[PDB]
Amino acid sequence: TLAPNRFFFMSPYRSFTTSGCFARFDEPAVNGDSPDSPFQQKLAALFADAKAQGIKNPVMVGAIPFDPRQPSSLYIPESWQSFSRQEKQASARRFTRSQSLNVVERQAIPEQTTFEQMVARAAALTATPQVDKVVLSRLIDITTDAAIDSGVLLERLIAQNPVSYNFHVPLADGGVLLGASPELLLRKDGERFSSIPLAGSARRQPDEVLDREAGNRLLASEKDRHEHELVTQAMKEVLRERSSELHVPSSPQLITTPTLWHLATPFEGKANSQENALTLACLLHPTPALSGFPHQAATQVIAELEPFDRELFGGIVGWCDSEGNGEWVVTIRCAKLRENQVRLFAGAGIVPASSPLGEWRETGVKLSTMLNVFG
Ligand SMILES: C=C(O[C@H]1C=CC=C(C(=O)O)[C@@H]1O)C(=O)O
Ligand SMILES: [Mg+2]
Repeated sequence: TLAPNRFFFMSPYRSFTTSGCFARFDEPAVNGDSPDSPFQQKLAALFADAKAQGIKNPVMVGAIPFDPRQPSSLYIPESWQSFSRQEKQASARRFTRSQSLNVVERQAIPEQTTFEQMVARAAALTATPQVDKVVLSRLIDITTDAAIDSGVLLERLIAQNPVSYNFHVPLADGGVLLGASPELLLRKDGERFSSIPLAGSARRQPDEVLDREAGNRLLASEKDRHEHELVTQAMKEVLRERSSELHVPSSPQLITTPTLWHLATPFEGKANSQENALTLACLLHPTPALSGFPHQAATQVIAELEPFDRELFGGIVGWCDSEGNGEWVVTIRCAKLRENQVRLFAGAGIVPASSPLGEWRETGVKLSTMLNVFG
């Protein structure tokens, strides 16, 4: 299985692994949408260093945190290795062995009543003109007795989530950021780009007809359509100023994960160039699916209600090459592991039609993707 110091990315676009490490890159990604920002200038330079030093076709991979004022977890590997997503999906339709793991401690940060009161405050605030949507999140901390094998976990992740954007990111503190993301934030392929934001959620059902009825009810739910509209209206505005052309559908489609129905709107467009995967990714992130709307207002509520720092959770994860192509997906349905400690994360968009218990339960089902991976 995959060694923990290797990047792994599984996607219908480009799926690959990396090896070794040429140079790390931790410049904060704030203002990274401007080609004249320190982030972009330093990026170009390192790609230049890489080629001079004889790195062929250098790639920048890893993760950027929710608040891009914080350092990035990005690097250029010594080498990378394509593989076929399809071959990997076929190989994962198997019984997936598991690491025997003992729990020494488990802890919900916060616990149910506290989270419910947080949702109620945020909901009440969204009832005022001051903000329209706040994304609130919570964690499950688990401590084992043994170092966790991130490679065995990845095999389970893939087997349980063969379709999503599956990532395994080595981290500078020795940890691994692992996950099964359903949300494309930015793909760039030549001059064209796309983004498939999600927001609005309904639990899958084992019964075929009930499953379909759950999806249908989601498309008819005013709360979830409102939650989703605030996201797409935001990104449409942002991308208007920046794209030669832009296609956005007028209503969402349905997408599934193993646990959830989601509302999804596909954006496609042509990039003004002098643009790359990261200039556009930093432009968009975070959307109101992960921060809220208006952005700065929502991030203030988040800072005042959440009893923890998100760090990489709710950021983006992916890759950019020196030609400006790349793909960035939202850092959700995911876990940070280091030695015998795991932190799982989930958020949910809060609007005036949000109930405290409903969003505790929605974040619960979101947490279940990684809880399933761990058993
Ligand atoms: C913040 C998360 O999801 C976002 C995107 C998909 C569904 C979401 C929702 O319905 O609240 C969130 O906007 C998460 O999965 O932890
Ligand atoms: Mg939601």
